[PDB]
Amino acid sequence: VRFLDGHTPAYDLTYNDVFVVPGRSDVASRFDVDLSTVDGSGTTIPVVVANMTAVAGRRMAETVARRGGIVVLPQDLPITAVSETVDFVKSRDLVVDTPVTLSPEDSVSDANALLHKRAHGAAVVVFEGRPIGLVTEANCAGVDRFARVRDIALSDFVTAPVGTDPREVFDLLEHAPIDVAVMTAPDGTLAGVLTRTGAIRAGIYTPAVDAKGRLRIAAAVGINGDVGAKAQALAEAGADLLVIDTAHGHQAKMLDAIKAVASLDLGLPLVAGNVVSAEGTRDLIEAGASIVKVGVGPGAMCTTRMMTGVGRPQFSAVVECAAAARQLGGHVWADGGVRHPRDVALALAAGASNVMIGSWFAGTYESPGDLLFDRDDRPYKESYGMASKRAVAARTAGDSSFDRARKGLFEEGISTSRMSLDPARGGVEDLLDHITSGVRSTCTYVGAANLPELHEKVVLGVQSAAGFAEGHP
Amino acid sequence: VRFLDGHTPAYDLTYNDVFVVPGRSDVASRFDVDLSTVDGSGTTIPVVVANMTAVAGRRMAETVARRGGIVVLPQDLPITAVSETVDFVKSRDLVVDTPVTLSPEDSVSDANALLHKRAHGAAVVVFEGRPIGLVTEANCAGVDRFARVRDIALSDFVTAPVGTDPREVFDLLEHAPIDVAVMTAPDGTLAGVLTRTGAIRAGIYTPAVDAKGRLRIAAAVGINGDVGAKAQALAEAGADLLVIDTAHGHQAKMLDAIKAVASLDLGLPLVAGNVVSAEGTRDLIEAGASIVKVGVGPGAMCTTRMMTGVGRPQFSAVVECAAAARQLGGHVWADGGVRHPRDVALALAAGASNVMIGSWFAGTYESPGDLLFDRDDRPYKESYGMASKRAVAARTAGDSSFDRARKGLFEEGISTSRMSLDPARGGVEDLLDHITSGVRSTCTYVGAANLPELHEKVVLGVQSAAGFAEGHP
Amino acid sequence: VRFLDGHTPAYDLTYNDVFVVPGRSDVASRFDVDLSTVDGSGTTIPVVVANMTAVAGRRMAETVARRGGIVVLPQDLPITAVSETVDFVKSRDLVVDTPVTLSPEDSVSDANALLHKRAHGAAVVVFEGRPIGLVTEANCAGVDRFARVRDIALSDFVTAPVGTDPREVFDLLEHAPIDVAVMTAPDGTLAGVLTRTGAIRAGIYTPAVDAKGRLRIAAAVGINGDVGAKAQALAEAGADLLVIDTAHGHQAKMLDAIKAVASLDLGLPLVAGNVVSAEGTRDLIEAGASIVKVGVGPGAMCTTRMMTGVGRPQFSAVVECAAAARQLGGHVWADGGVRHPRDVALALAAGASNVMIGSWFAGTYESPGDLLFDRDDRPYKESYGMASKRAVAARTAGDSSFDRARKGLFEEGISTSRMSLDPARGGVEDLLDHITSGVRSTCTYVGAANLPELHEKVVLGVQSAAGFAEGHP
Ligand SMILES: Nc1ncnc2c1ncn2[C@@H]1O[C@H](COP(=O)(O)OP(=O)(O)OP(=O)(O)O)[C@@H](O)[C@H]1O
Ligand SMILES: Nc1ncnc2c1ncn2[C@@H]1O[C@H](COP(=O)(O)OP(=O)(O)OP(=O)(O)O)[C@@H](O)[C@H]1O
Ligand SMILES: Nc1ncnc2c1ncn2[C@@H]1O[C@H](COP(=O)(O)OP(=O)(O)OP(=O)(O)O)[C@@H](O)[C@H]1O
Ligand SMILES: Nc1nc2c(ncn2[C@@H]2O[C@H](COP(=O)(O)O)[C@@H](O)[C@H]2O)c(=O)[nH]1
Ligand SMILES: Nc1nc2c(ncn2[C@@H]2O[C@H](COP(=O)(O)O)[C@@H](O)[C@H]2O)c(=O)[nH]1
Ligand SMILES: Nc1nc2c(ncn2[C@@H]2O[C@H](COP(=O)(O)O)[C@@H](O)[C@H]2O)c(=O)[nH]1
Repeated sequence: VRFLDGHTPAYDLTYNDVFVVPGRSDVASRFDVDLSTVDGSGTTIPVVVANMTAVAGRRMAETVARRGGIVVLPQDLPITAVSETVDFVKSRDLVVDTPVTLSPEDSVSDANALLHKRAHGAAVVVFEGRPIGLVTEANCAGVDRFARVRDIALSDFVTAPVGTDPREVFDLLEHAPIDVAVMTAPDGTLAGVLTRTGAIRAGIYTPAVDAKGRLRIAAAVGINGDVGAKAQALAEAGADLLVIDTAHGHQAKMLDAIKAVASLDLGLPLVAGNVVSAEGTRDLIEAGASIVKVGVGPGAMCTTRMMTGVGRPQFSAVVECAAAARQLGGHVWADGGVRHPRDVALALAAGASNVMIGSWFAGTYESPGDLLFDRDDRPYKESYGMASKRAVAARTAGDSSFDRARKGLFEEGISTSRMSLDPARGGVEDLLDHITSGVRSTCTYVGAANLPELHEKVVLGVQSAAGFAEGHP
Repeated sequence: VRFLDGHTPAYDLTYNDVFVVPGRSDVASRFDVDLSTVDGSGTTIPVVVANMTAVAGRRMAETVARRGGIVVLPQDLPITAVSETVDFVKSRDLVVDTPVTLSPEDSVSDANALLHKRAHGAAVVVFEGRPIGLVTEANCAGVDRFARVRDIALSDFVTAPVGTDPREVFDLLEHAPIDVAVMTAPDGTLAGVLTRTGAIRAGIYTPAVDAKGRLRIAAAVGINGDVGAKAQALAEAGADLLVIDTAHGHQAKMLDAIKAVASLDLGLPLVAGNVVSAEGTRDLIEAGASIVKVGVGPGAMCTTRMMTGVGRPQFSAVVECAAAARQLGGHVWADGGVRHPRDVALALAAGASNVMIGSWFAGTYESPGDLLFDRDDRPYKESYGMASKRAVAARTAGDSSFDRARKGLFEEGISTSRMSLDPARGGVEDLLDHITSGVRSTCTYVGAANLPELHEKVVLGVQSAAGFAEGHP
Repeated sequence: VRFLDGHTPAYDLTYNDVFVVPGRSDVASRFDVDLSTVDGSGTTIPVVVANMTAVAGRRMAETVARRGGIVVLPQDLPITAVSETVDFVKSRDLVVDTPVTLSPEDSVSDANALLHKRAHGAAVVVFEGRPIGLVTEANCAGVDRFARVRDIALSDFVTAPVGTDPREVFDLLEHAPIDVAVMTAPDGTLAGVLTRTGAIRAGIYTPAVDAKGRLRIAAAVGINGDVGAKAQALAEAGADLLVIDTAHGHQAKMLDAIKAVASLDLGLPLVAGNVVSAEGTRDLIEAGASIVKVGVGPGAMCTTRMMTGVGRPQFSAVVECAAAARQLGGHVWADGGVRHPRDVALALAAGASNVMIGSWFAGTYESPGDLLFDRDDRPYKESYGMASKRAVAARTAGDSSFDRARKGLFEEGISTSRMSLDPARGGVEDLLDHITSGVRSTCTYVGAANLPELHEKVVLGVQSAAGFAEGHP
């Protein structure tokens, strides 16, 4: 990357320290920019969801993959749950979404709870697999909390067979009272739902699919235990990408795990991390990793800085590591500390092929945690860290229960953070709109038609603390 | 521009980052400074009101031009509404101001709401075009909300013929209970009003007038659609200056827009923006722009930094762009981020010929928005951005409503900020006093007698965060 | 009235002091109760809107009369304004309501301000008298404040010819996105609007109409000046009922005013007030009033108690005055202090034929005042008193500016109180539902099929401060 003349500070830079200078541009429209990645992940937008139990679930995996991202399932997820999750995602339709379903005998109180597991604003009542009506949050108000859903359900709703073009479904919903269109399978049973915004998004985002045309999903593994056997099972379970994840990636045990997995010739892209140095990036690639995950310190759930003083300002870390990886034909994932679209854009400008987002996506309907409301009625969800699941552990074979608590005494605890939902647009797809709208706008400011040109053409500069505060928050 | 020895930071500077070192001065008085601009705008003070619907209305256009500034009508204002505004502004008196007018049959409730559209402190009751009385906020207190204006109006007020010397009107109002002089035409109809402060300001500010002696006014146009026809239409409506405005000015579609307008030979100064680089300043001037508008990021309504990471600290943007425009015989407007008089002074010191002020002026009586009151009953008004009216858009001809919603999903939203009024001096002329009083003081401290001498003689320095904290807020 | 054995307190009673004891009832449902009054007012529900400028506007007069009440126009309204209000009200349809109308050239900012003049939730865009679309508050969000109505209007709306059965119009709106049906005259122009609730209300409420089938309206007159001439003009302007109104009704000047209006033999029912004594009730009836208005002290804008110590608890006042009026074949209106449906029910149980409501109805969309919002955006409007418009004043002939201020020094000021709108249901018709629903339930609890039977069969008891606190607020 190029920095403005004289911008060579005596410190490393975070996302807040830098800005992009616009260049001469012939890229007319935001939609002229190609946001697809070149690192082999298969993502059509530069967004990866972090391997965190607070974020990476079956609903998140489905929703983000349909919009071109990919979700890394958290490590130490039992292999039966992995295969169960993979089969669910890869059986999802590429356009039509999976709705919340209700029994006619479910209570209004139960319906109010389940409605916010998706962003559709309505749930479908099903009897013998067939949709019989729609349930909205409005129908649940002013009625007996334990009245049956059969009573308040709306019988009249827009329906269309699955496979109908999004533009047509969009037109059917124009004068509908409810913005949900129930999609019917060939035999008349429930296929899914498509909303007007969901139909628009189908003509904006390209789904991230495997060779069979099914949604992409990824899995992560720690460097403890038998890493080759675990990675092999994940591959056999259907994962399209593997992530070898640990807190300190520049470590002998991580180099072993990469070689053990690379030697199995699984044929999937191999991500490994995390490191913040060019030396660590090189060693991990030479061990057989095609993609290096970068980030030690910036994570929202990461207390490494205050515990150990170890860390690195993320933007500087991504610049040095992406340069090192590109010299060797590899790629870099910017992992941790992403709070705003500009963070994604700056990480791509810095040379990352993909940006990994964790805590930000906990504050969405589709994240696995329960929807909560703080003192001020504001909706939120809690993000929490993976703790010891990212740490190196000695062999617990033949471990006294004394030793179990001995090793547990020093191990990092699970910290918590409140992630509030946008009171208007609380779905993860709204944040993808947020993110990709910003990055597309960055490319038009830079003069780039795609992500490769963004990193090639970007001009960057450094600002003081008052510099970041320019504009509107 | 000269900086103190060794002040060569490794970053770009905002207005907060710099200060002016006083020089040796023989400039005797604040009033001996000449604030006229040399850029062909015609302003006699370096103040331009931004092309924003939240600020640039006809009341603002009249009031600012009479005091030497100029207002840029926002782009996409219908041409018929442009013509009414220009005709209203150019029919105003150069000394006497247009008051709020009331019918005798208006309700006290309506009168009370209309009083704050101006800063005179009284509205004039009119019958067949002639003044019959004055209405004040105090006359509206304690009366029935729907009593008629005729019952609370004062029939005793100071009156004088239009053209009376401001000095004499000032003396006629010395012992008047109401500080409003009602000015009449020879046939007795209302010509306007003049307060004691308005009489003082006539001897301080030079109106910005056209060749025919009528108040100056500008109009903005976006680079979408037919820019040439729109620009010509604005010229025929009577615009004294054209502003070709877009968020990213350094792109092909702007360069072609400037050329299409320049080749029509409309005979008006052409402004184009926004850019923040020397390369952009040169490319806009080469395409035919006479003035370059500078500012990407600093706008109080601008979310570009947080959305895209794109932007540049405004002070460094102006220094680099003013130098580039000067070598080509051009000029630079400093657009965005002005909150205090020092920002205007520093922008001029950096080499700008003129300073475009936006959201700050929304918090005035004369701005188009309604006067609001917060939880503490403080008066304020909402500023809001122009949003997609500054953005590039592909041709929308024959677009389906699906395609309309598609492009609409990613378009910039209208952000909102609250601009509080000074509970004492809430008129835009009070801000103009504030702004120009400080810019005149800056020149006396520097030793300059005019705006060019300010840029030539200024010595600047860089400070830390604590450096700005010195003094009083 | 009958009181429980031993309930003979040594004090007079407010509405909070008494409770109704259920009796044995054969009344099937609320709808079997006949709520029409027998005092000659013509109301079909026992609701009269007070003669107060904060409440009794033309929109209130139309809305309340269509639902069976009547509105008393405030005294001292110029006779020309009286005539226009009567003509407007008497030209309204008995079923279809008058909507808020907008031009396509109106601003969005003016649109959502005019929307709250009615409870429909939509305004009708009119082009040459023909309905071309609807504007909702949702359409005003997210667009430029000064955009035109043309840009946000919805061209799709349910329409039907005026005179269509309310049940049919109700069905046409079942699946409509907007709950407003645009009613058209045979030539296609806008006849009015009807909502699903508006159609329902047409089957519950009987419009209060004159002999020609036009909506009823009343007007008030003070006892100063030439009362006979004032009352004659109000009758010729079309008033269906006259209210002679003064703070202290038991005085010689009021008795003279009644005899002067009675001797004109205008043929209209004559209300006179206010008194709280049996002797006052008899003297006003014997002077020629057919209805005595009862209430000194309880009005929400009334500061009589704190200024003078004069006043009477309203329940005992009504009980004593209704009984005295009954012996002379007259009727009593309960004027002042109504805050809840219970107060209406208790006033009727006490023997009032009608209940006058003031400040409570100021907190509705249809009241004349502007809609306001407090610190928390909670909607409200201000109610204010009529003050000196209810007071005796000597002839102002030969009044020096000194004499005007002498009499104004002791004049009653205009008291103010904030009446909050119910955030769910802000129209006055929803309060009519609230009021008449409770009064109908009171009748079924007492076993009465109508208002006379309510007063004949009711059993009352007295409670302490803790007794009122029973139940839910
Ligand atoms: N057997 C398991 N052991 C440990 N963690 C599990 C197991 N099964 C699921 N999880 C975790 O529980 C969370 C819930 O995700 P999961 O995929 O089960 O569903 P989801 O996306 O929340 O959707 P739904 O609400 O429909 O179940 C995730 O963090 C997942 O990793
Ligand atoms: N026809 C129109 N279409 C869109 N915007 C308009 C139109 N007419 C005016 N505006 C906008 O409305 C705002 C106020 O315009 P106007 O000319 O009324 O100014 P003003 O000073 O507020 O005048 P006044 O207060 O006397 O009505 C400005 O933002 C202007 O751009
Ligand atoms: N000429 C007048 N003098 C004094 N008070 C008046 C006069 N005309 C109307 N009012 C008062 O103004 C209030 C509103 O009256 P009305 O509803 O007729 O006004 P409007 O302006 O036609 O209504 P809207 O706000 O619905 O347009 C009432 O309190 C009424 O008594
Ligand atoms: N130190 C630490 N880092 C964590 C933990 N859980 C996740 N992380 C890191 O933080 C990243 C997410 O960053 P975020 O998007 O929340 O800023 C993860 O991808 C991972 O690299 C944890 O418990 N401790
Ligand atoms: N990005 C962006 N810039 C805006 C918007 N509205 C106005 N601006 C810019 O900000 C300037 C005004 O800045 P202000 O004086 O309000 O800080 C305008 O002249 C224009 O250049 C908007 O919605 N978005
Ligand atoms: N003392 C007094 N009574 C008033 C005033 N305005 C209205 N009233 C009385 O109060 C009644 C309304 O009572 P409310 O329904 O507001 O409690 C009116 O009908 C009238 O009798 C005022 O300013 N002073």
